[PDB]
Amino acid sequence: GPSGMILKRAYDVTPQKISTDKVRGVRKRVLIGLKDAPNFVMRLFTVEPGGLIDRASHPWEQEIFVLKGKLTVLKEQGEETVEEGFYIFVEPNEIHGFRNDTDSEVEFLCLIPKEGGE
Amino acid sequence: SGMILKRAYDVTPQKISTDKVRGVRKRVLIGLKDAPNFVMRLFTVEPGGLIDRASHPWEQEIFVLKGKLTVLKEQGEETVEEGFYIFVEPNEIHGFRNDTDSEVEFLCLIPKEGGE
Ligand SMILES: [Cu+2]
Ligand SMILES: [Cu+2]
Ligand SMILES: [Cu+2]
Repeated sequence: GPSGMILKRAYDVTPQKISTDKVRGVRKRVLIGLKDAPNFVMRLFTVEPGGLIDRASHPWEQEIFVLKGKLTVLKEQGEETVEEGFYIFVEPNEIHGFRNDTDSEVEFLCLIPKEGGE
Repeated sequence: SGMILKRAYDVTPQKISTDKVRGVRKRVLIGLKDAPNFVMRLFTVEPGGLIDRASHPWEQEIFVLKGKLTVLKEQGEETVEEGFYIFVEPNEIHGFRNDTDSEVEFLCLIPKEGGE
């Protein structure tokens, strides 16, 4: 495929609202999406105060790096909070979700294999 | 287990010193033990550190976490800062340098064929 290198400020991508049965109070920037990625995509999620990505599972893994704020991670059993500078690996089919219990925005990078979309 | 949650700083960095890389530390956050498709590394470039120009058959996806990163391109260079992402196409010549007086950090992900 194509050659070259893209270098871009992530906030130059406008954050679009995500609203589904299980997600509320969340916006997403697609940084490296399906139109360019050979194997895996890179997104930057913003969780507004009180926002929720409720427990779910899916047949692909997820790799996360927390960029800003204190993120509550929902597990099959219970929950745990992480903050900026933590990573998360979610195996395929593992139950997971996320909540922002703070009064300021939380931001994290989220990468999945491109078979799971962008 | 099915979910790993960890502070990246606590992962032991590995010093890299070769003919092409000097003044660099690498943390393997999500490695080949765990990754079905792609791995997550965190690089720290010391002041004056260098990852010299190279290419490889796989792409790279980067997010700059701290500092001002100088990106070497096939010709010339471009400096970027915290908050930038970089997508390096397969086979594209690239490298990195830190011309500043403090450490630069970036997240780097590659498909598992590239190793960790
Ligand atoms: Cu998920
Ligand atoms: Cu499990
Ligand atoms: Cu490379």
